Amino acid sequence: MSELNALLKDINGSLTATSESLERLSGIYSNSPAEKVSLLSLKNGSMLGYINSLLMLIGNRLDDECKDPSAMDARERSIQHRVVLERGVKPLEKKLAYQLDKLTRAYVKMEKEYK
Amino acid sequence: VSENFLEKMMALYVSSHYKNSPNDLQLMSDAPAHKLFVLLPPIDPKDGGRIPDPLCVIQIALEGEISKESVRNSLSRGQRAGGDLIPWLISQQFQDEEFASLSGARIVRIATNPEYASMGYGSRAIELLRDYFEGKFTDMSEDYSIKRVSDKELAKTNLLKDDVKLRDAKTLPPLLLKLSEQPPHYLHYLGVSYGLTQSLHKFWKNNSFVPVYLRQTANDLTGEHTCVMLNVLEGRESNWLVEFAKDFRKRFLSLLSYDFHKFTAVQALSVIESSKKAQDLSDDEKHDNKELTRTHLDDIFSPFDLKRLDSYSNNLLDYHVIGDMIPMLALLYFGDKMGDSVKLSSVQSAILLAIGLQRKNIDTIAKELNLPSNQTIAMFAKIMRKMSQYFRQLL
Amino acid sequence: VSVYQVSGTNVSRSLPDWIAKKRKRQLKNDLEYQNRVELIQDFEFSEASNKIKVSRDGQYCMATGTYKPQIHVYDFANLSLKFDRHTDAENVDFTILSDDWTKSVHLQNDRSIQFQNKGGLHYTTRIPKFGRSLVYNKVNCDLYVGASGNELYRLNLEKGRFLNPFKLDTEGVNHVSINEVNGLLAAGTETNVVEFWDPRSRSRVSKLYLENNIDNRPFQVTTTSFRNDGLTFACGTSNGYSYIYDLRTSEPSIIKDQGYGFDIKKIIWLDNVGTENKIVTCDKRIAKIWDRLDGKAYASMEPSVDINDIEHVPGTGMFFTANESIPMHTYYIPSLGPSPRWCSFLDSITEELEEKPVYSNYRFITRDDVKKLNLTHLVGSRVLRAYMHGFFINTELYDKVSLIA
Amino acid sequence: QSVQRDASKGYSILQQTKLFDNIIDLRIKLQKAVIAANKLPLTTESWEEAKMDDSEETKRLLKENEKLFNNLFNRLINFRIKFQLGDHITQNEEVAKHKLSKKRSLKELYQETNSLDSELKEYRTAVLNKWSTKVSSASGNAALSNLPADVQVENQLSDMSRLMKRTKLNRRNITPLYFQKDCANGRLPELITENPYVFDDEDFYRVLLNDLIDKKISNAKASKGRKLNYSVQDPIANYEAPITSGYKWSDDQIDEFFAGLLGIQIF
Amino acid sequence: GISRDSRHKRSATGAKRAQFRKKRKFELGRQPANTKIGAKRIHSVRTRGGNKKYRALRIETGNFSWASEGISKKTRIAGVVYHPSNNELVRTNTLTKAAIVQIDATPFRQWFEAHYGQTLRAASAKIESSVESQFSAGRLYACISSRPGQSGRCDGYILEGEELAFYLRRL
Repeated sequence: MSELNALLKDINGSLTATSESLERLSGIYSNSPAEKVSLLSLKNGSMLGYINSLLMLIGNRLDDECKDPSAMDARERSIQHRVVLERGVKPLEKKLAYQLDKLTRAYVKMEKEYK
Repeated sequence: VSENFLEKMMALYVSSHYKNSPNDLQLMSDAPAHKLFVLLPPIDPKDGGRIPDPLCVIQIALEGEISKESVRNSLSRGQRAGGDLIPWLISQQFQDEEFASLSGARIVRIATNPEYASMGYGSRAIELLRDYFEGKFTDMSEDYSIKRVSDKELAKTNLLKDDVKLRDAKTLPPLLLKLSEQPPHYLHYLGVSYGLTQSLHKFWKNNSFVPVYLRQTANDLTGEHTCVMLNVLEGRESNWLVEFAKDFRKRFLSLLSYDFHKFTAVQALSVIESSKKAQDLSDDEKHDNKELTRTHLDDIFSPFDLKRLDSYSNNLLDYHVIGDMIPMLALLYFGDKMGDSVKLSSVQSAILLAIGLQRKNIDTIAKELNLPSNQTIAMFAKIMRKMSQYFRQLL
Repeated sequence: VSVYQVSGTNVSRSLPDWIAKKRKRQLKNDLEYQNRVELIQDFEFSEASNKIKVSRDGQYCMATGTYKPQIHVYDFANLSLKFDRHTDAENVDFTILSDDWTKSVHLQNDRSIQFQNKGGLHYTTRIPKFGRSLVYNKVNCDLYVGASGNELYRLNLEKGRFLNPFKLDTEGVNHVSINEVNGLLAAGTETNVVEFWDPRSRSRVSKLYLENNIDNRPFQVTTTSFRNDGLTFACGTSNGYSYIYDLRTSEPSIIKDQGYGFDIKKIIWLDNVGTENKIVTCDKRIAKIWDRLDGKAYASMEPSVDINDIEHVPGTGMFFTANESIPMHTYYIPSLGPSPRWCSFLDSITEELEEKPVYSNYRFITRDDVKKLNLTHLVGSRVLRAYMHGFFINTELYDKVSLIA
Repeated sequence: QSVQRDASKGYSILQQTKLFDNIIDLRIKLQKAVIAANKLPLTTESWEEAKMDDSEETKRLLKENEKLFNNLFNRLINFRIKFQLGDHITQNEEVAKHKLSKKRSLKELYQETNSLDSELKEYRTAVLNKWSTKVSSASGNAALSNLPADVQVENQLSDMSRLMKRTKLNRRNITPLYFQKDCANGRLPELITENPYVFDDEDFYRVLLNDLIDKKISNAKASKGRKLNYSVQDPIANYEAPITSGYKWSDDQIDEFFAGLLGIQIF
Repeated sequence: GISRDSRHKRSATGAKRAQFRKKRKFELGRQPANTKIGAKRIHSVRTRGGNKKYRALRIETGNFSWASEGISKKTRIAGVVYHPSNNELVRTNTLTKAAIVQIDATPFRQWFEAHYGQTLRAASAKIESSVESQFSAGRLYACISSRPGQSGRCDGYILEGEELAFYLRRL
């Protein structure tokens, strides 16, 4: 078997597995007034873009032409999304960890009390 | 409603204090630096907004931020300005002008419901109070000033026709505020001042407070010594506390003979241990104890003294022959000069501390520790055998 | 720290105790045997010791034996055996009602409760079903006896009458303990649940369902203990974990495992000694002292032979343990606290003692559990240390892998 | 009544944390694709030679790869348009709904990615500035007035040259197919170990795995006495006498403790 | 204190007998020997005459007999699984006669492989399915046929056939 054939099979298994997990995740989100934490929404949105940039890097490479083998655009987008997650979100949420745990703890006790 | 809550606070506030009831109320209400905190049980929504009874009440007074120029002028003149007890006291004792500039809060009073004492509510309140000033209680939801009586109203009113009424409930803020609502003031340390007792010291010791000053003259009314302990909040420079803690320990060790001889060996030992905890607070190795040098050992003890010690460790000598060397050995051990090689148990530390520093007799320690004199002498001998072996290893 | 074994079997496990003494008779020429120090004469049961308890007066000790089943009472002042009293059947549990040795209640294995007085056996009574534990309430003056049945039988010494037994939801109570300051009661059921009862009324205040994320296998609550302060509670699970609970909260403050997977027999709070945040947890194999708040091992006592019980003389560093061997091991930790008053000069001879010495700090896995936990790939690495049939592991890392598996 | 909002806030926080874990699971599955992708050829000639090795099978795999890749990303953009819509990240609801309904091409799918990233950038600035002010006010830094989070992001994005080099580091030592042939033929302008074409996010991937692992850890018949006889037994009668003082705690304290065992605007 | 006299008991008619004499030494009993699995501890008891009895207070090995193949091997005892008289003895791991215990299968397995040259001619090597299953498990069910409290041994035999099926139902 050719090396490309084995490699392409691995991508096929990865892509279908990712799609199935995406199918589950979207369905759970679609099932979900409740207002969310803007930081953690930005945290969720930021790394989602990082996955897209990683997938764009996969897409650029997968093309047989390979006009941009370095995937500069996919890199820059991944670079942006990685930076916000690490340098911006993490210091803030660390300051916010104490209060965030307090609220999540509060509901669990209410949930146990309700049951 | 406010009066009912105020009565509940003051009963808790007045729960344990010695007859100085009246004036403090005028201090709480009028004084600007003073702030009041209350620990309340969980609020049942089914109660329709009824006030729960306070478990713990803490009164803090903001202190510090004194201009360095004012400190120098007053210190030279020897005049103590009203308020700011801890900043003035530390500056006088340590002659440090930087400390007075630091912003801090003094815990004026902490009171817990006596029926509920020792259940850990007081420790909880301090922990929350420290977290509050550390900035952890940030607002998670995405004004409280009141208009004063204007001069126009004062000029337009006639004495006979004055309608002096309670302020409208709409203008007033809520009686109880969440910590997140009101931002804290920036503080560098938390300070306490109290008479040193085993119970109170253990309470503050467990709350990460470090002793910095102990008054030599006992208070006439209580017979207790005023002790000032400091706590540094996270993210703020902590070196200055370590230097003060080291100096206090040296002062304490030498002063055990003069005026703290009355203190029990266990109480004195605990005070040293609490101060050492400040050194563990500093992860830096810049300020460290220095192990005894051979040249410095020679100066302290002549070769005959070392020979005399070894004979006693071998039981070839009487206890009295070595009585002269004990206080110097105590200073070296409790000064941490001997290092990791030599370590002693709590009882052995009490025995060495009593003979070496308090200068108590061996029989007196036997009574205090509820040990026979035979055990006390034997345990003391084991201390010197360890100490002697250390000197041999250095040599 | 340092642990000194004042008495016990200095010989290893495979060596049998009985041969050693005959060979010791041949080796009587040895100077060390002549210079040996025995704290208490005749401090050894014929073949093994079941239970040992120190009188609240502090001047006496009592213990129970294997064959012929008997009760030994030791006088510390005379450092010897006051008397030995044979019994019709072996002893499961017992308590000393008086401050001295005079009055005690003994729960035999033949379903009978025997009341021992100064002169001899005062009275013997039989409960409906086999008992496993016993406790006595001073205020209510009632003796509570667990049993194989669900009922927790109640006997009143003042009225000399059996009374209504408390009905536990589960079948069986492995251990029963009473809280002196509070009066609460605990019962260790066979299922992973502890039921709390009130002696004032007769009502089940609540139950705790012990939760073990690390181990999913079933387990029993072998032992329970109440701290002196009264707001803290200790449990022992048959799988080999110890839970410390603050009674007001419903979650375990700390879960520390002994590591050998054996049952936890006894839990003692070393509040008297100083630095009250120390606790003792005992298996058959090992009994370890560790810090209450943080779970750091202070010291460890590994006798060669199994441990049936451990008892601490209050206010002192000395511990007595009832073992499977002929001698009853006693351990002295000078750091923990001073030696008892009665053996005052034990401190002077600390050098001569054995000064016995890792097992307590680290966890141990069986070979079968390694395969289930997918730890086979680790085998041959520094992270785990080989001990006999199984391989040791770090406590935290075991929790992560068992959560993974 | 404030407790309910305190609760509903907790559920919203909790949902997102599950959404956090699920997306990282998506990343975990995609990890082998990124590793495999980095092993693919880099030039037209190398790709053609790779196909020449097995023309029929490679063509079939390429068609399936293209189909799955297009279907996966089109759904991902659909999830994005819905996701940034629900969280108020995008304000134009009608435009978002139209984008979801319409089927998009690869070039169009690229355009939505650019638009979504641009919108996310604007939301990022507003959120970071807003909450940095909150944390500053909460900690007393407002009284003091340690850079703003948005400013730190801008500065690190300004230091773009340094951070590409981090991505270009070949920690895994991945050699793409026909890399040596492309190097020898001079088909790789950027090169003419740090490889511009091999992308490495191993440290970031491991950091995420460690965070997820830690979070899971932290969150994680009468005869023989067989019947009971209640008649008085004389020998043990008055064996022991009750203590009159009673329990150390007062009954009112006992009643309270047992109850809680095991768990003008005033406010 | 333990006695075997019948004088304390009621007569057949139901009359309550009065004490006829004191307890004698020719009608005595001794405390039960609660044998348990562990390091071997045995106590010699001087009985009537010069004779002696051995009190196995603890015993961890026993000579167990595979009757079908007519062999006996010394094996370690793992634990008591079932006792017909009382389940408390099962709970406490007390060894007495008729107790069903679990024993190591290593010596028996080695003997079978050595004799028949087959891992556990083919007809002879064939054994019951249940016994083979136990061998696969690593522990064999056996019944104690000795009286440990009298002879100081824990000898027994491997369960087979109807006995094995019956006890397996009981388990």
